[PDB]
Amino acid sequence: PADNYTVCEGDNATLSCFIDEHVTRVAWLNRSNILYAGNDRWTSDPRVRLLINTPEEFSILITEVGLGDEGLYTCSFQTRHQPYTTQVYLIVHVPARIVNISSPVTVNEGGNVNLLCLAVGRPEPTVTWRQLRDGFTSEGEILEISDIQRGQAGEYECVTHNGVNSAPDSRRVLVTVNYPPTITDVTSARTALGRAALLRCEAMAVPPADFQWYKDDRLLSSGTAEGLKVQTERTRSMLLFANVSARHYGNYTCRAANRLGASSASMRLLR
Amino acid sequence: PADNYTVCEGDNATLSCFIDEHVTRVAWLNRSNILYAGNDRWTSDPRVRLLINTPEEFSILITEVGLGDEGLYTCSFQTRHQPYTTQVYLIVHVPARIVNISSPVTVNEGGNVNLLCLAVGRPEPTVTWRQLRDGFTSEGEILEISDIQRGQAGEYECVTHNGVNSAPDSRRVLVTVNYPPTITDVTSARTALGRAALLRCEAMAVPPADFQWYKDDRLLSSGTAEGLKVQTERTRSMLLFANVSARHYGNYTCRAANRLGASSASMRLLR
Ligand SMILES: *[C@@H]1O[C@H](CO)[C@@H](O[C@@H]2O[C@H](CO)[C@@H](O)[C@H](O)[C@H]2NC(C)=O)[C@H](O)[C@H]1NC(C)=O
Ligand SMILES: *[C@@H]1O[C@H](CO)[C@@H](O)[C@H](O)[C@H]1NC(C)=O
Ligand SMILES: *[C@@H]1O[C@H](CO)[C@@H](O)[C@H](O)[C@H]1NC(C)=O
Ligand SMILES: *[C@@H]1O[C@H](CO)[C@@H](O)[C@H](O)[C@H]1NC(C)=O
Ligand SMILES: *[C@@H]1O[C@H](CO)[C@@H](O)[C@H](O)[C@H]1NC(C)=O
Ligand SMILES: *[C@@H]1O[C@H](CO)[C@@H](O)[C@H](O)[C@H]1NC(C)=O
Ligand SMILES: *[C@@H]1O[C@H](CO)[C@@H](O)[C@H](O)[C@H]1NC(C)=O
Ligand SMILES: *[C@@H]1O[C@H](CO)[C@@H](O)[C@H](O)[C@H]1NC(C)=O
Repeated sequence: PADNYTVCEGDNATLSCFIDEHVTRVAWLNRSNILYAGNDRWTSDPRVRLLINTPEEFSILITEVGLGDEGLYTCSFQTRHQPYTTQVYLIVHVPARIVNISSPVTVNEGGNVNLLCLAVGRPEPTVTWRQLRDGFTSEGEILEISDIQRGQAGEYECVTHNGVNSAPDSRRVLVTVNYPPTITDVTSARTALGRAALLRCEAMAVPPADFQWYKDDRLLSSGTAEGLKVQTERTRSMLLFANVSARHYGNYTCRAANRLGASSASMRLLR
Repeated sequence: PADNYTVCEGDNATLSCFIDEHVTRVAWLNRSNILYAGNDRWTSDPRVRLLINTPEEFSILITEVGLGDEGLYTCSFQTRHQPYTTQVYLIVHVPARIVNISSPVTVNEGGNVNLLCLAVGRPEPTVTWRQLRDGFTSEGEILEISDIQRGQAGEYECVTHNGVNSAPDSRRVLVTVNYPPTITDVTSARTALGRAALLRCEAMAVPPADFQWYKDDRLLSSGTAEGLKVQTERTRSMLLFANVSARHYGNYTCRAANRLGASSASMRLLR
């Protein structure tokens, strides 16, 4: 004979106590504490309000329910002959929400990464991790990634839910792995005299590779002297040749290096 | 936080609740049922009466406490600011008392006797048997005596207690062993003529042995004829001879007999 009255936190709880005509006295109680005895306010809490005092039902109201309001409320009333009690157990449901999540982390390829997602809620919320680029789901507060590769990098989303009608409140974290440059594309030019030409290197790196060009032994300085100018991009570096020059012909090597490694390839310029 | 108020069954229980001046409301509660709210009677039981309504203490009384009154009584009261509770747990003690005990028993020596002492009480009382004359104790509701002897006869006391502040209510039973008479002492007289003499026998028996005197063949009748008079006691019987007589000289036999046996010894009267 213990009924369950579950409410979502912050809402209004209404406690009705239905009685017959022949009731001598009636009151609602907080655990063992009296709130209202008939028209008598016992509780000094301004949230406890009296809704209905009909000789057929005796109903009160609790405004702004908190976690401290969880308890056993009884409605002890009396007839001319025998006493009575009808009890109701108040349960507060806190909707699930993420309270702490890992900061945007950066690691080197082949590293070991641990992501934590702390979420609170009544009942116990279910924390679930997810990778945006690739669909992988792990039902756990923490997620570890051992010897991560470049493709596994991206945004990692945490979602939590306690099954309530409330929204899950998912949040995302971006993981960026560092990898050394590997030269994917190399172009060589063998052009005739009079026409412009260009050499290029494609090496993708994080942090973006610092590209170095080498003419045989020496390296280029991107100066107007010798009529050469290099254009640097995040994933490429084009070596541009204005007009032509007799000396410009020869072996060339580019070098792409970041903090994690280096790479180099040799291309030529012929006629 | 929880006090114990143990009462013996049938007495008066009084529940005081001491409060300061700044109390908006006050009430006593039996479990979750309101008994008295201020000056307002909630309980329909005429045994609950309100003794004191001082703004300093709020005390009620329960007349004729029963086992059904055992419970947790709380005093929920209110100040202008916060509620309060001071609780009291009612405990009923049934005092130990003997309801059945053995009647005064009689047995023959070497017999087997069983004495039972049935005692009631909550909690379960501890029954202990005891021998009054000689210190012997048996911690058991029943006491058995194998091959009962003469010295073991006497009063056997039963005592029971439940540890309460109540009295032990001890009772006694008398055990009387019957034993046949065994003649312990016999005296013969060899007196001269003119002087008085006496014969006696000592045989203790229960029930007291009926002593018989025999002069040679015949038996004495304690008559003034022949000048003889016998004095019989519980443990002895003296055969008294006043002055002398020629016929008085000769063999004599005494006999002590009860319900369990007889005994006889031969003494003489010489010159
Ligand atoms: C019954 O009344 C007591 C009064 O102390 C409540 O206890 C406090 O309630 C408030 C608000 O809910 C909390 O902030 C406090 O932490 C609680 N404890 C104390 C020591 O003040 C109790 O919650 C009430 N019970 C119900 C079911 O309403
Ligand atoms: C009330 O809630 C408790 C705790 O979840 C549960 O054990 C019980 O079965 C519930 N009763 C009802 C009637 O829902
Ligand atoms: C709760 O009651 C207050 C008081 O009337 C009202 O303003 C509020 O809108 C109510 N909220 C809900 C969710 O019932
Ligand atoms: C390229 O050739 C044009 C035409 O002959 C000339 O005007 C210009 O100066 C040359 N520039 C370079 C960098 O050689
Ligand atoms: C330059 O390239 C040519 C042709 O590929 C090669 O023969 C020569 O060894 C390279 N190096 C130098 C310094 O000329
Ligand atoms: C009441 O009795 C229990 C049981 O022994 C004890 O733990 C508690 O301290 C007692 N309370 C008081 C106020 O004596
Ligand atoms: C106990 O309660 C009875 C109830 O009738 C009352 O008459 C009596 O005065 C009370 N006090 C004592 C000491 O018996
Ligand atoms: C107290 O409550 C119990 C249980 O409901 C009930 O049996 C008893 O009669 C009530 N009154 C007293 C004085 O114990």
